[PDB]
Amino acid sequence: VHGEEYAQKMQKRFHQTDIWAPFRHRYAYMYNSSNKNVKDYKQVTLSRYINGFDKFNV
Amino acid sequence: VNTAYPTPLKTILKTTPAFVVYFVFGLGFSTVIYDVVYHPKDRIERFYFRSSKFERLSRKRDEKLRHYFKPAIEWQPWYNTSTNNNTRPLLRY
Repeated sequence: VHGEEYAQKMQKRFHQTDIWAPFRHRYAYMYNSSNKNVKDYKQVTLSRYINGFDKFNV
Repeated sequence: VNTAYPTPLKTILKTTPAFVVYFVFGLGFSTVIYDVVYHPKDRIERFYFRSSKFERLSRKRDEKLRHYFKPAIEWQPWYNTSTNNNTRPLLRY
């Protein structure tokens, strides 16, 4: 809506395209930079005690 | 004949009731903990902290794809709830 040139200019980040760095708000550090629990807070609270919240890996 | 145990044996043996009670209580607590751990997951899941980076990545891939990738791939303009009670990001900023 701002124009093709405006869209192209706002969609470009690095003049040199050799380096790859996807946009991220923060970089993980815990669990050797890993997300140990990928779920909601209530989801984890239920999964720790209430059955059925874990879909398993098989 | 008298088939009594030795005097030191009896002196030490006048604790068997308390020892058995402690063992029973500990076994009950341990069994309760094991049942709590096992019933939700149908097994005793290993801690992610005890798994390598590759193992941790392999373990949480399905959960991450189900909880985050699926909503992000089929998002709709009206899908987001009007309130602020949405799902938090994978990384808290």
